[PDB]
Amino acid sequence: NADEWIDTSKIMLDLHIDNMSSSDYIPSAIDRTDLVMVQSVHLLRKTGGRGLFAREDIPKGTCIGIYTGEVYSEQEFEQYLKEHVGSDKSYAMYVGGRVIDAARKGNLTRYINFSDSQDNAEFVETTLNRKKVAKVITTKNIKAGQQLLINYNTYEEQASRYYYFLNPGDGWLSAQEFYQTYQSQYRLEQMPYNLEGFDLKAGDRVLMTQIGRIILANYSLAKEQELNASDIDLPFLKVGSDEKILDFDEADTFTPLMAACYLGQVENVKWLIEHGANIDQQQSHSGHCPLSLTLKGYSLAKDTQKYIDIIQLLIKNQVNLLVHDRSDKTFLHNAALVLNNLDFQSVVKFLIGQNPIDINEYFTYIDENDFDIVMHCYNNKLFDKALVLLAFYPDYFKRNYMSDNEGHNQFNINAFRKAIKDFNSNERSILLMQLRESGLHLPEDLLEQLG
Ligand SMILES: Nc1ncnc2c1ncn2[C@@H]1O[C@H](CSCC[C@H](N)C(=O)O)[C@@H](O)[C@H]1O
Ligand SMILES: [K+]
Repeated sequence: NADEWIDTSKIMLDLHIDNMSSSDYIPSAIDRTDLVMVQSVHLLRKTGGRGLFAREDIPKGTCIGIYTGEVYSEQEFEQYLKEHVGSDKSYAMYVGGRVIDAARKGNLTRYINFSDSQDNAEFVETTLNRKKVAKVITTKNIKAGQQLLINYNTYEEQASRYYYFLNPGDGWLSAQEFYQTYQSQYRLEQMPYNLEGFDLKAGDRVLMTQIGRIILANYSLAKEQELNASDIDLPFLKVGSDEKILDFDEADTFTPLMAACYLGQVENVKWLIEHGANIDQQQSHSGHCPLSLTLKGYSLAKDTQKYIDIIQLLIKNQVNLLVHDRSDKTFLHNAALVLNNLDFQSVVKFLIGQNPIDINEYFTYIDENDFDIVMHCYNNKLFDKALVLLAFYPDYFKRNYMSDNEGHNQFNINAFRKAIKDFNSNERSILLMQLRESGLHLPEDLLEQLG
């Protein structure tokens, strides 16, 4: 037997996997156990969650391994779920008409946690002994010690409503251990003003870096010499009433860039971005990021222009506009709600000017009500912003209602009808006027189906 030459006990000892029997670890020949390691994810400690981390720098496009597991046909797997109380699909990979369930048996790939806006790796179909399987390939350069994150390419309402928003920087250390490790970069300070956008009142104790203190004082980073860009994304660490640090799962931290965005410090935002701040960083519980926090600051401000400028900076630096809150609203969703008509138009114009490859990507994300951004505008009666979106992307109806996928087309017709179900005669005639506008070239039959 050839498996007698495979020592999975040593594989797991080398990877730091401590919650699998050796007879349940299923290696593949392309597994790069030299490049990765399994560790606890401190954020997930209350469920003993683990993750897969880079043991060294990994170049973009490197193969990590094969998603191994127990093999079922689709029918067999449904029968399994039906017969095994408490089993679920958390580890089930649907590929090639088969199901590869890594819930009980598998390899290192079973430890990669989820993100759809900060994934640095992806599942891709490959061939193995003439059958289709899933392999993991990095989609960005990974720095040693960062967690690998991957999009599961499925919808799970429980996921959007209960998962944490994981970052590549979320590791095995607690907030206490992180502070101890980098103590010389932190100083304890008292908040001198309220800051509801991060749930801080005047007088709260917070551990801050020099960069963070500069942001909170409203000083300019560019005027400072001897700034240590290493801790640019090291977080503000809140300190509890018992004078102990709040752990990562007890309170969201934030970065200097998050704060600069919320506060509208345009030049500081530019400086932070140019010095490598993760413009896609997300707070663990809330999901708030530079984009959402800029929108928040805009909602609470007399000077809205600096926030529009910050959104412009972010978009110029390839910020991920497909990030979404817990209701699966993307940035365009929520910006439709927060920005006035002129500013919403200006931001869509910025995005236009970045010349996105697939504009339709922005129009295929649906929120918890199954509304894409156009349906969303209409359901909130933002006729002007709906027209702005239609002018941005005239092909919207063509590509999402008259595609070659009749299932998708009908789902979208039904979702559009749902979005407008509460219109009165006046709103319906305004909508029909917009839709009959020459530029969309909507066929009469689709118009019938829409109203
Ligand atoms: N972003 C996230 N926040 C919280 N839990 C997550 C998560 N991403 C993945 N998970 C957990 O991990 C499961 C996928 S298997 C991923 C490995 C798992 N964390 C483990 O230690 O075995 C999900 O069903 C969910 O329970
Ligand atoms: K403010």
